[PDB]
Amino acid sequence: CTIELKDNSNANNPWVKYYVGALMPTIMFGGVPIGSYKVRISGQISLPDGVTIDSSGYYEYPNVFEVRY
Amino acid sequence: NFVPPAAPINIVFKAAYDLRVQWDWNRGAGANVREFVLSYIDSAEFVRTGWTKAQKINVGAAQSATIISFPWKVEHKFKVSSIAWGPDAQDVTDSAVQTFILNESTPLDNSFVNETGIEVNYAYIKGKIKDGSTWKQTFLIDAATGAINIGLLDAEGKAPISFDPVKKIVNVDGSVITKTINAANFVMTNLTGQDNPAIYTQGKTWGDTKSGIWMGMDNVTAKPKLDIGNATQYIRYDGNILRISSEVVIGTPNGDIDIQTGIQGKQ
Amino acid sequence: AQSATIISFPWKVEHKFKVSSIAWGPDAQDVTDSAVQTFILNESTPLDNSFVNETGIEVNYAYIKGKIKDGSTWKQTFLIDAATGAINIGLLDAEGKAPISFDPVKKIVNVDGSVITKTINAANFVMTNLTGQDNPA
Repeated sequence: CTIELKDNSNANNPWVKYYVGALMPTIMFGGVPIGSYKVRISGQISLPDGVTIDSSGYYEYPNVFEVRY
Repeated sequence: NFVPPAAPINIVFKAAYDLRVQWDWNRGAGANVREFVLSYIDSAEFVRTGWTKAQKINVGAAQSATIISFPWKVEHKFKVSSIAWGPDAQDVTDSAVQTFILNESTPLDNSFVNETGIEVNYAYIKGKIKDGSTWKQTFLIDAATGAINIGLLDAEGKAPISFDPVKKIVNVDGSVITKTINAANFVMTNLTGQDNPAIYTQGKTWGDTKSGIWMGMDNVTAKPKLDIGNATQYIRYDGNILRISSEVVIGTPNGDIDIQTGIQGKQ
Repeated sequence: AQSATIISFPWKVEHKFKVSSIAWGPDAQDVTDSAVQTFILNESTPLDNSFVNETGIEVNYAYIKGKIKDGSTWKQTFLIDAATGAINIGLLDAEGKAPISFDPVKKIVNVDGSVITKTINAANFVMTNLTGQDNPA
C-alpha cells in the first residue's frame, strides 16, 4: 500500500506520497514538513500480469493533525 | 588523483606608509582553500636568494592583507599561496610573483583605512567593518565572560562561531576539520529540523555502491541503518531486516574441546 | 607555553612561586606542582632586559597581530583580522601554515592536530581521509 499526505492548512494543496511499502498493523515514517496534514491511504495489488495493478479508492482519516514537532 | 587548490587569480594594491594587498580567489572542481599565506621579500634579496629568509604574513583565509610601514622607494616581490588539506606533495599552490615598489606616482587610497574599525575597551575587544553609515561587529571578546564570537553577524544576529566558558562549551556552526579527535561521548544530534545524524566515511551513503561505512538514524523511515563493505561484499542492516552478503563463520574449530584430554579416532 | 610574565611586580617585597602541571586524567592526579621557590626584588637582583625584545604585540585598525623576534626579524605567530574576524594561531612552519584557524566566511574551523572534548554533539561524524595515506577509522 502507498500512503499520501496533504497540508490541510492551505485551502488547496496537492496530495503527496510519503510511504510506499507493505501494509502493516503499524506504519512508521518521517522526514515530513511541519504543517498540519490530511492523510489518505490506498492499497495496490498486482494482477498476475506484471503491468496491470489494481488500486483502491483512497480512504482518508476524518481527523486532521499537526505533525508532532 | 588529488587536484591542488587554485592560486589567486589577480592581485591589486592600495597605499596610504601602510600598504594593503588583496587577492581575488576563484575555484571550481578543485581543492577547497583553508588558509592563505603571503610572502614579501626585497627584489635585491630575491636576486640574491629565492624566497629564502623572506618575511611572511599569514591570514585565516582572508582575501585582503595589510602591511604597515612598507619601505619607501624600495623594490619588492610578493606571492600568494592557497592552502588545502591534501597531501604535502600538492598541499599548496603559489600564485605568480608580482613585483611592486612604493612610489610617489602611486595614487594614495586611504579609503581602506576608514572602511574598517577596531576598538580596545575595558568591557571588551571588538572589531567592526564600516558598511555605509553604520558599523557591523566582526568579532567580540567580553571581559566578564571569556566569550569570543567570530565572524560577521547574520541578519538574525546568529554569529558563525561562538564560545562559552560559563557552560564550558565551544559552539561552531558549520564544519570542523582535525587530524584526530579524542573524546568520551560521540553523541550524534539532530541539530536541524530535518537532519540525519550518522557517522560515515566521506562521500558514502547507505545502500550505495561505494566502499564506505554508514551508521546513523534515517529520519525518513525513522529506523536505524547500517552498511559495511563494498557493493558486493557488505553487511547491510535495516530496522526491518538484516542482510549479510559475505560468507560468515561462527565460532572457532575446537571451540569446545576438552583441555585436559584431546580427541582421536581409530579403526 | 614554557614561560610567563608578571607586569609591575612589587619591588622590595618577597613572593613565593609554584608552577602547576595540569594533564588530562583522574582528578586525584590531575595536577602536579613544581617545587616551592621564593623570590625578592632588590638591588641585589640583577636586571635582564633581554626578554623585552623578543615578544611583540601589534594593534591596529586593520588587525591585531602577535609577533616574535627570530634571527632579528619579527615572526608572526597569531593574527586577528579586524575585518571579518579571520583568526589564525601558532607559529608558521616551512611554507606559512597556522596549526589552528577559524574561517567565519566558510564556517570552517581548521585544526592541524587533535581536539579533546568530554562530549561532542555533531550531526555528521564524517570520516574523511585528509592526508590521503592514512586509512581513517
